[PDB]
Amino acid sequence: LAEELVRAGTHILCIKDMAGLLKPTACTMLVSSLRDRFPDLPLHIHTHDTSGAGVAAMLACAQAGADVVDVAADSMSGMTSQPSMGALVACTRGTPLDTEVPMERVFDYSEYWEGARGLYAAFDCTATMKSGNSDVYENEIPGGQYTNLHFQAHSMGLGSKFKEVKKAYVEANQMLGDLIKV
Amino acid sequence: NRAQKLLHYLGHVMVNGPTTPIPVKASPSPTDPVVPAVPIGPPPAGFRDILLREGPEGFARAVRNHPGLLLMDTTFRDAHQSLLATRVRTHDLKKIAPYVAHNFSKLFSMENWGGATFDVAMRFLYECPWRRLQELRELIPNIPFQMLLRGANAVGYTNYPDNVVFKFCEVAKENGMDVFRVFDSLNYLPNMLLGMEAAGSAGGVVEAAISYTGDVADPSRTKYSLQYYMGLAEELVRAGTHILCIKDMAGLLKPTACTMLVSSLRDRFPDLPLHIHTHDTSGAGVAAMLACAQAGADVVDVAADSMSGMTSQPSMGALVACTRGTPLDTEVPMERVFDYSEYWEGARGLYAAFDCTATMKSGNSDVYENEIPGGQYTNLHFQAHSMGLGSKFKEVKKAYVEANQMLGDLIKVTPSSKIVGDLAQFMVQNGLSRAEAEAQAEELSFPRSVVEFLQGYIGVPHGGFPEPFRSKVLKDLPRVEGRPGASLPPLDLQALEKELVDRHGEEVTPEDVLSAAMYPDVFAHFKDFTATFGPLDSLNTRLFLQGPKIAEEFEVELERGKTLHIKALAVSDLNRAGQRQVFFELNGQLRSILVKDTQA
Repeated sequence: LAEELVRAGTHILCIKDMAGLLKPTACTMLVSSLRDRFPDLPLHIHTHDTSGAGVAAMLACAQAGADVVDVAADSMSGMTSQPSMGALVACTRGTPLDTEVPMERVFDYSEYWEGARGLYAAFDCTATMKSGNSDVYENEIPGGQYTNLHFQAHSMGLGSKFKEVKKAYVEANQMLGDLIKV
Repeated sequence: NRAQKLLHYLGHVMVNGPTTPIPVKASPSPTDPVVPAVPIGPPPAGFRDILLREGPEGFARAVRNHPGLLLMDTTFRDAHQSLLATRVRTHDLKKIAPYVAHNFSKLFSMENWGGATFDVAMRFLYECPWRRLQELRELIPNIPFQMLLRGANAVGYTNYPDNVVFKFCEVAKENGMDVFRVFDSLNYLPNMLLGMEAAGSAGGVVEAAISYTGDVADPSRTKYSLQYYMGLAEELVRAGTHILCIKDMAGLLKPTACTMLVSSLRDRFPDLPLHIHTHDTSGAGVAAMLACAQAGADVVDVAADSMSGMTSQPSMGALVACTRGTPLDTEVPMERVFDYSEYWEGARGLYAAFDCTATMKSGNSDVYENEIPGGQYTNLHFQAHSMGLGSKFKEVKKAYVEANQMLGDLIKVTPSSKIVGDLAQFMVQNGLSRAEAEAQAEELSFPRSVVEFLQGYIGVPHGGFPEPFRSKVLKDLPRVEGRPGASLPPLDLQALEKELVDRHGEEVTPEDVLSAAMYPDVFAHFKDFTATFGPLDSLNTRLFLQGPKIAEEFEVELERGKTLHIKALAVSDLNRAGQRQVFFELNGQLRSILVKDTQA
């Protein structure tokens, strides 16, 4: 895939993850196998911290040779979204990654978004979903299609026992074969 | 007889509404969580048998020698302490205990008691933790248990004689519990010595811990640095502890800093088992946590996925899953983790009227400047939302760091945390500033706890008291120096035991004696409520908090002796200056009880 993409002439190549299925060893060896042949081609990593370990794979990918990474607001983070930006900008004190971005900016951004999030409480997932779950490596549901999928079933009711929905989704994919699901 | 008092309580709660305080008014959703089945046979064996046979030294050595990282569960204690107001009933834990027993067999231990647990068990809630441990331990003869035990003060806020703390530890061991975690608010050596010697005289595993604060990587922050921590470790090991731990109730751990700390302690102490505790409040728990346990480590602390994130411990699912292509694989069936997480997700909706989730959304940073413990942080947050609002919680935090700093750069644990919080409350609702207030500190009448700490009761900090502030505030009061555990006049147990057995009849137990010994007044309230309402804790959480609604059926099993069903019929009207009555039907006969309204 990488050779034909490079042959196409893509300026910057990116690795895409909706379900946030990135693990440290897997990503580091993958980014090695990418950067080995392409010293001048920048890399981009995007993932969702639905499983609860997005930051671990994020640091693994960054140390493996990544250059650009996706992130969300600190108070907007966790659960199913990107790993918290405060943790990323903080955890790089002496590590050669060297962000050099003040903590106060993240603090003010997080507090503003925390204050604003209360306005949309009539359809907020936090009213329904308490925390992100590791029910992803066996369900591979994309982050943006998972929130309302759970939320309609729980809010309209009778969809609280959502297991049978996750029970059927895997073999629904299996009928079509193991398919790239975006 | 016995159900009559239960009828009185239910009538009272339906006529008057909720009894225990409620921060924000909301209705818990009527969904009953389901528990996945487990085999009926005995649960697979774990660390408890190893400790029973091999002994504490061999136990610690084997934990060191295991060819893989080990796991310790703290969902039962710290998860709800941080998120909720630790208002979880033992009824909630009973329906999940067999699941963990039969599934989670490789867990190192489990944490069940904590700092702001025993006090709240009688102050706001109405439950006895002693019988909670008594029921929990017999149901799990597989995993050793762990409490949060402070050195000088047993569970309360003030120091106690040596003998009473010794009795506390020995009876806690004799109840069937195995391992004690020993620490204190500030790393005052005699406190750890008292705790460890009490644990050793009890004959159980001694586990001391060191509070961690600041960052070792920064050369600017070296007032208490790596050499200081290793010196503390040398002192503790010279005292003699089976296992050493590093605790981060504020979740300030960072990957490479704690990695090099772990290296610098493991190379010096290859045979020494390690333990680590942290909270996800920073948002970098799993990354630093794995990169830090990669080096020489023994046990790790995790929480349920449903109560992960926010300000609690790392999710066990993430740690299990990310460690597949690694020699230190977790070896955990992962659908079991999924079932555990979904159970706790269903059970978390029960306490909907009060929750950190309702207050604040997904945890946040600023703990690197607040270092507030998670439970205390959430408690202060929702209290500031309750009396004030979310906007008035903002200045409390900037006042919190001022209150901490003016008392020196001291470790903030439950005692010190409550001290700094109360002083910050003085700071805020007294409407006073920094410079003018602290320029003249003699005249200010600080609350009882501030005078207690500045008087040196709870202990003298390793850094030392602030001489000008102490001289200004104390003025002319007796000051206790040295170790006030012995310096303060010891009391006798038999005197109070006679007093209470005469005041409340023969029905007295030594655990009740200790509980009254901390705070007699809350025990008086508890004993009065038990007398008027009889036995409890056989009710549903909805039954305890909301109770039956008009015309609905439910079953309650109080004792093994009899089985009783309940149905809600109707309510009378007010007749005698606000005195309501209710008509209810029992199995085979109707019963009618008068209930006094409270608006008279």
